[PDB]
Amino acid sequence: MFEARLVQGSILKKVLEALKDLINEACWDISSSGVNLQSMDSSHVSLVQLTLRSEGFDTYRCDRNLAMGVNLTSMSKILKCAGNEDIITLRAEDNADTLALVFEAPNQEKVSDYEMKLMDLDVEQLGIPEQEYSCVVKMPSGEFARICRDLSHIGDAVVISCAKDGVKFSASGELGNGNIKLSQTSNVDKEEEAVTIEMNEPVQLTFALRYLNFFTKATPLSSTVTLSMSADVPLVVEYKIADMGHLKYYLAPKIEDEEGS
Amino acid sequence: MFEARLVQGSILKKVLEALKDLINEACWDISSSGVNLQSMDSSHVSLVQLTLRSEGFDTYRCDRNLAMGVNLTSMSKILKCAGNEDIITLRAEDNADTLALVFEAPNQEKVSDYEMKLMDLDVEQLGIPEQEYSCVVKMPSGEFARICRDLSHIGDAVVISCAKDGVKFSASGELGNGNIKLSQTSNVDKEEEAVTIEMNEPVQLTFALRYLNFFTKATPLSSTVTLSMSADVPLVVEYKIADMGHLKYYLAPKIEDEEGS
Amino acid sequence: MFEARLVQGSILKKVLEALKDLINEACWDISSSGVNLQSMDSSHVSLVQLTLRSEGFDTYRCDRNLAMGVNLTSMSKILKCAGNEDIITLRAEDNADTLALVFEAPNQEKVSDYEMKLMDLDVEQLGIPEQEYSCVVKMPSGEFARICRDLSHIGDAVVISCAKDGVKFSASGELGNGNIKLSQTSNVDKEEEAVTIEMNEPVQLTFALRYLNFFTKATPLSSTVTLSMSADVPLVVEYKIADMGHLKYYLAPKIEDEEGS
Amino acid sequence: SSVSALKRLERSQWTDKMDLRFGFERLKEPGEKTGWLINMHPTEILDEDKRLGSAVDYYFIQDDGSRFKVALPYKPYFYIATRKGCEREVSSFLSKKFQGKIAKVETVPKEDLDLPNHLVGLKRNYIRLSFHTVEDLVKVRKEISPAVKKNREQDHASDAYTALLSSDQLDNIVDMREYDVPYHIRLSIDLKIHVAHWYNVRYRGNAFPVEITRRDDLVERPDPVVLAFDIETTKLPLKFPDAETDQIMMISYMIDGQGYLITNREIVSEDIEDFEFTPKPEYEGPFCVFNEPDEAHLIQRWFEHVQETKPTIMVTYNGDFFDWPFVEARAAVHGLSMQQEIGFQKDSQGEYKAPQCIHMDCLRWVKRDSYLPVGSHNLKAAAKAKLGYDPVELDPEDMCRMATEQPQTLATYSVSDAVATYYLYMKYVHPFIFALCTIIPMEPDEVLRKGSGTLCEALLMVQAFHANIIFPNKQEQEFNKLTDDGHVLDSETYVGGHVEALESGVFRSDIPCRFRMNPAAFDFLLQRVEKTLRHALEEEEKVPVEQVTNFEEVCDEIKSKLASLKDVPSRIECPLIYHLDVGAMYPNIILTNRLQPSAMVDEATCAACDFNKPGANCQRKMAWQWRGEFMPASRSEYHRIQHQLESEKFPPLFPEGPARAFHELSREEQAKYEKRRLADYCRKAYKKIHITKVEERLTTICQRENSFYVDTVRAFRDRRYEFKGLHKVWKKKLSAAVEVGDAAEVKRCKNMEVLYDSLQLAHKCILNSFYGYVMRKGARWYSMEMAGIVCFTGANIITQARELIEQIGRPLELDTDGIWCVLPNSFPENFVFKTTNVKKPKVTISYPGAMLNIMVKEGFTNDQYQELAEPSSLTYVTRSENSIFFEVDGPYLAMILPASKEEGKKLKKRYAVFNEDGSLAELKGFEVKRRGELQLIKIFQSSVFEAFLKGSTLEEVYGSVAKVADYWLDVLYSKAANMPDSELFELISENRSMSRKLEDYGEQKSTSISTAKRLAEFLGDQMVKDAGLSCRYIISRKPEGSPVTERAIPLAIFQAEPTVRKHFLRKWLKSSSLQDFDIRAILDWDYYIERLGSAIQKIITIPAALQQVKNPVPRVKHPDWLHKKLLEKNDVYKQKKISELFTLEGRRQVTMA
DNA sequence: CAGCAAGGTGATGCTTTAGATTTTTCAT
DNA sequence: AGTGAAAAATCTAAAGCATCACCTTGCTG
Ligand code: SF4
Ligand SMILES: [Mg+2]
Repeated sequence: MFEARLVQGSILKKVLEALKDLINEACWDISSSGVNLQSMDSSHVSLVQLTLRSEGFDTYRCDRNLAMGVNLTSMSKILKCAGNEDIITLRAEDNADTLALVFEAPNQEKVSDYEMKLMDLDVEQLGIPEQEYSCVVKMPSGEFARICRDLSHIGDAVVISCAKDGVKFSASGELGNGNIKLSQTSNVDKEEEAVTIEMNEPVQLTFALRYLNFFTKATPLSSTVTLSMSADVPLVVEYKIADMGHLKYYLAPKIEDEEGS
Repeated sequence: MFEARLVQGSILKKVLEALKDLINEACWDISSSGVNLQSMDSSHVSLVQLTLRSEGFDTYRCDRNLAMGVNLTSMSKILKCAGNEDIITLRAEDNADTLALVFEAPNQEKVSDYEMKLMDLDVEQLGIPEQEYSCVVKMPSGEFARICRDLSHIGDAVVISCAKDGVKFSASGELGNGNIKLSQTSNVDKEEEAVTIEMNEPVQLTFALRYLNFFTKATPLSSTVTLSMSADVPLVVEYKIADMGHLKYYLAPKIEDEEGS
Repeated sequence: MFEARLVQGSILKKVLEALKDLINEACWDISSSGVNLQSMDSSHVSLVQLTLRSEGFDTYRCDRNLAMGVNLTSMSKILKCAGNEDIITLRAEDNADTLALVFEAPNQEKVSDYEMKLMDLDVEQLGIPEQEYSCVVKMPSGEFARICRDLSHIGDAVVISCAKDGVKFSASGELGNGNIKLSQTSNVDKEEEAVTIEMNEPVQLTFALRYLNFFTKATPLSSTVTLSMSADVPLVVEYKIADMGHLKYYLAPKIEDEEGS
Repeated sequence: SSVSALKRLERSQWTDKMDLRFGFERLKEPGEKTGWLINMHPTEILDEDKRLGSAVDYYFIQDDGSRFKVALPYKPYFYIATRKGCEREVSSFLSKKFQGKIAKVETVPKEDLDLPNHLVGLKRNYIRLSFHTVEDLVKVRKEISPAVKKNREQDHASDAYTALLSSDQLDNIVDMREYDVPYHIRLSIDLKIHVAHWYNVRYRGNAFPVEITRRDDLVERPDPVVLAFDIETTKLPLKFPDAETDQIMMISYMIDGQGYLITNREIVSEDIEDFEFTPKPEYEGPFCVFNEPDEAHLIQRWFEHVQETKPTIMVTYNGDFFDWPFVEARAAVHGLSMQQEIGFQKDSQGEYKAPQCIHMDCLRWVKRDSYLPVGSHNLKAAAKAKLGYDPVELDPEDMCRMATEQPQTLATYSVSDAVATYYLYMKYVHPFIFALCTIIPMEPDEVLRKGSGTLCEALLMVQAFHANIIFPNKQEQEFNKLTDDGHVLDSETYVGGHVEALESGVFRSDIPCRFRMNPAAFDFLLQRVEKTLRHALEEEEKVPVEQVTNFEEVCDEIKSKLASLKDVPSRIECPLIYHLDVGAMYPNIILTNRLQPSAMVDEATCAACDFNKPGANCQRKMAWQWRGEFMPASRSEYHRIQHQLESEKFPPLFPEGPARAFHELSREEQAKYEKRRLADYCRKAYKKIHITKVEERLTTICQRENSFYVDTVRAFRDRRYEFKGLHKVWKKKLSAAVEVGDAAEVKRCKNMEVLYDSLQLAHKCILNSFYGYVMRKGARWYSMEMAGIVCFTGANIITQARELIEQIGRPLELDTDGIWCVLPNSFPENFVFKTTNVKKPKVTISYPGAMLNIMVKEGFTNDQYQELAEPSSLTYVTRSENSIFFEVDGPYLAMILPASKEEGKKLKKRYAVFNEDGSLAELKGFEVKRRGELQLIKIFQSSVFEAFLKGSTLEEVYGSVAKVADYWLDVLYSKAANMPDSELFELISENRSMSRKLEDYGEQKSTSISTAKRLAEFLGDQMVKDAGLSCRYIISRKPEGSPVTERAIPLAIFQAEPTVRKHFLRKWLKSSSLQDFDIRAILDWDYYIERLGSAIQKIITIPAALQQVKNPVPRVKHPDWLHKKLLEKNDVYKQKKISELFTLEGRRQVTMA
């Protein structure tokens, strides 16, 4: 048992559908704040943070801060019952190692259990540094994806520059260099289209085009991506799930030996 | 000289989509009462028969109980051609060796005609009487697909157990299991969402749910499916397709032994 | 200095999407008349002609003729970034070694500058005779795409008949010959969904379906596609563009010799 | 033109004076002399008219120890094909066009192989073109070859056009052949001279040519003067030895068991003395020591030593690659030309031969033809395996340490490799090759260096000239081939033997295994065993049934055994391992079936043979599976696009070259470009371009050819068995002689004994090389149809034996040589027979062997077989033969089968079978040791095999395997806690060989290229520039995310100063946040764990899972398909059908319409 | 005037495959 | 501790297919 209660299950299946590629196996932490997971990819270079608060859910039941060793690939094959509006129920786990997954249709007439055993996954612990970042680019994620997917298949590396007149995505690769620039939006009020760049000093960061291709595969989960950077620090990619969840991409900065400048 | 007219060709499209990947060769047989599908599947584990009766065709005419043996692995490509609402005229002959299909546009602009080649066959036929079944359940087809096809991935075999409380689906596999519980509904207003069960005695049958994954793809035929079963007898999956006829899946269970201890 | 604006980006997206899968190179011809791309594909049995007249662009001017032979697969790979509503622009020099493409959003915020390495190859202008075609037929693009994808499954070639009544597709194969007949649908006020024929004398020509399945990749380019055919004359797919110029797909009809007849 | 003749005559005088200073006195005095031929070389010798003319100088040894030579001149020649009624004109034209270059042109008939109606008496009239000399031969051949090539093309085109419509004068030449045959090959074929025979050379005066004749009655073989030189250079570590800077410090050689070592003083600090080394009493040599201040005096001492010894045979390890070029360059530094003192010369083939001496390479023998594993064909492993002692070995990288401080170790190593190659030569290789060239007509240089295809070529050369058969020329790889369906080809073959392993596990005589058993086959056995034993007595022993007394007793004993076995038709019983190896199916099938490549006709070509009566008796039909990969481009589309490519011109190969039309490009480049454009033409018009087709085809084998191939293999295996019986009787004589203890007769008997062993081994090896000749291309008698027919008929026999052992047990392993089976012990295999014959009183016939013999006699005996009886009246008798003899092996103690990791695909020739006494018996094609392989899995795998035989049941033997597996996983999961670092470091090295500078691969990234770049950035570029280096490396783990190529760190980073090593590993690690520099941590431990895991999956766990036994080791995972089959097998809820579980309505089948 | 079902469309896992690449296998 | 070339087998990225979720739109309560 002990599956977190929420009237909708669109996010609960789509976050795992997006996370299923970068991370094969991970561990889930339940605490009084809510559900959390810090995970590393296969090559152990990038960090993925998912925080979904219990107060961001409907209502909360728990027994203790507990770490659960559930895999993320084969387990993300039973979540296609829970559509965009299916209801979960939550209750404390007494003594069994099995975690269930109950799915309730909106008709409230058919339930379905999903009993999964637990295997021990040992995950390392660390403290992610936090600091004031030079530039944060907040911009809608659908066009971010449809530009990244079309500048990433021609090249292999990307260089981002934070500038007042425009942030530049240099696509360094074999076929050729191409780049996009984004100024400040001043004539659009609606948040679903406008781009803003809260920036203080210019900086250049280098990253992999495949990594930015796979990172932005969670587009239907969110609506606006923010990219946060400072002087040669890892990129922090924020997606916000309404006002109840946040996911962070924390890939390490692959700056070469003074190749940028 | 066989002619079968059909104003709603989508149901013929859907029945011949629903059993393309099941069987190899089509052992149809036409008669005055209707057209029957006495086809033996290649894997030789289950049986399926379609019965298209004369009260659903716009114009139905036969001469005798002629057997048709066209290949069916070559069939759900001609029946992927017409639109969702064309007029289907399926024709055959007593002496000519070419099946004919004629699809008429609803607004009469896109008429299509298909010929065919013929060949003999040699495969057994099963005979099942009309025996009374213990537990009969009425299920909406969409929910039936939602449970069947999505337990087909967690599990390889399914346990259909009927007791006094209700019908349950206990499907197990290589990673975990799924225990679907059903609750009675009585204050229902419309029959496509109504689940009512005829009880005789508690039963329990184990099935290869992979074959039910083949089987459940007939969901968009009839909004209501009836599942009837007893002990040590092929379960029937019956689709009553809009007063056109009915489609029956006789699937053979697997005998129960005391392998628990 | 070459600066070309165009408010709609859809048509100058779809033209090279259709040219992408069939041709792996290009020979751009920027003249005072406009823009031309007269190219051969890998098979050297067909011709492609992209014509974009000068007056279709809102602002377009030239000072001399240029023949710059960049490949075409790379261009259609890089130009997929923007949408079908984005305002496009090409910027070049009189002796540019690398041209630039600007994609400005409707709100004039998402602005691009995409560039690629350029090479040169054999640039030739073959004869393009506008001979009086015997049969010229105009069909909606969706219906023609559906019928070509339809007949691609049955066989690998379609024979087309032009008559007084209309057009007759036919495709033979091991699934049996399937023929589709369309008459003039001049009973509707919408010419986009209607079909129109003009007719001189009946001919019967069979065409190869991999090349038609590559021709009709430009599904969204036009509301109606017209194609013209004559006895031993190459099929001319005249993709009509309402904004500027047109696209021409020339194919030499395949007729088998007396090696088997 | 005169300068070339002057150079050739100077070369001839140099060779003659070299021969006179090596004691080979050219026979000029008249009279008789006895001799024993040792070598053969062509050398131009002037005739009586002071005119240029080629000759070959045979070298003869005499038993008294004095050599000589004899020159014989003859006219080099080939044959050409002429049109009918066009013999005189072409001869007259070519004689008038090259007066002074053609000695004699005339016609001579030779029977060909392909001519229609040829088996009635008509013969093909060829024409000889004989010249004065071999360079005239080369000039005329290169003058005529393009002419005859274009003539063949134009007459093929004209004939094709005429047949399609109906249904430098040089117009009569058709095809010139035997052009690449050497001169001395042609002489040894014509005048019938081989090597290793005794001849009575006669030479009266100088006017008459020398007269030679075989004298084989002197069967004793004299000893030629042999010499085994090997070298060593001043090699600095981690470097290819330089051919210029390095120079010899130490060589040794063995003159007929007498040792001589030559050493320098400027390298060796103190002098060394004579010594004796004896690991086995048969190997010995006293090593005379020569010491000289300078290396010029070293090479002069060797030169004058071999001048005063005159060694006809010299033998070496890797002579043509390392020894001779190095000593030649090193002597050319000091101004002593190698083409003036010893004789050997740089030839056009990259090889080295002397006009008078023999240059031998034991490596090429032990690699090509000793049938030893490819992983250990070096000299040290051959000394360990063949000669059976451990040779003295030393690391070449640190040879300078004991160049001064322990010169005795260096001297021992040099003399040990010298004595090893010498004794390995004289024991096996020397009598083997001389027995080979008793029937092979060439010097030991070529026949040692050629492949088995050329040896079988020489055999068919000899007997084809004997049978008056003109040779076929080597085939032409004719591109743009189209089959009946009209498609272009990429690669086409026959089908090989489908070598499988139908089930896997552990099978021993003590272990009671399952037997699922069909009683019907034993009903046949009960009703047929009398005929089985009758056939076994009348055919295997070739003894009629009237000469046995206890026949009924043993027959009823077999009846009782078979009935007692039959009474329980399903058993758990202890088997015996029974190896049904008929033994080289292919020669036996050619014998039974009479496959001749001359006619081997198909339809519309069989009608030529004029004795094809309606009672078709010569029509041998057999089936085989042709496989081919083709593009879908039919005749019409390919025809269209080839005209399309014909329409324009082509880019010239030369820079700024002129435009060339379609008719003057080379066929290879035009085929390459045509394939390149057709690939990406059909890539976008057919959705598929690589389509395989494996069809069934029937081909007919003519049964009345002149049949040189089947005759050679038949009479040749006949002489094999004759020499085997002669070896048996002479080995009995040898045992008697060594029991008696005499001196000279035991020596003569041992000489004849090793003669007969070398004969029979040569015969056997070339019998199982007749299949290697016909299997692949590069052969004149190359037919695809022999390979297909013989391979599929061998597969057919072996699979019928498989299915007829399946009903009487659990056959075990299926091969293209012979089945391995396990049988119930209730089958009889041996007994004591009582026969009326006094000389042979007992008969031991294995009953399963007898029943397989009788069923192959019933099924696959040639009843269509024909034979000549009298040639003039075309008397063809119809006979029947079957030599397919399933000789069987005794009950073997143990056998282990491995299994693959893929569904459908099954392993090719992998198993292991053990010897009854407790040792090992046989491996095949298996991963015990291989070049470029990690050393951990080899020692693990041998340890598992050798720690195996203890156990009582399947669970017990799998537990004993799990014992050593658990030991190895315990010592490998401990991260090498208490085990030596040097042993592990040598144990986990992986070596890859690179050459050809850096431009061979172009622009690509492999592990060898990555290590080449790693050494390029290590210290310099010159260590990557020089070719022929084997780089050693280990896969690391710390740069995670990079592909497998980037993480292959070499081992030169492990052989430097530690601080700069730390700098290099920080450079190659792309980070500097670490502080430790442990060697054990950087190693990719899990990579080696999963490699050992894949090995033990192939060897143990998956073979266990195909049996009904528990999983052997739980410490390793399993493939997902294996895990799901294991979980699906053990469920009682698995399958219930509908036909037998519920009643079917009846039988009905669909009709027309 | 909006709710809902039907049709069209683009993204995606999966399987097939085509070209490069690697070890074998015999040729000198 | 040769090389040298074919080649059958093996590895990896590109393309074809049917499927799944979503966007758009017309008919009706
Ligand atoms: S099969 Fe008989 S008739 Fe035909 S070629 Fe051979 S021997 Fe002559
Ligand atoms: Mg050597």
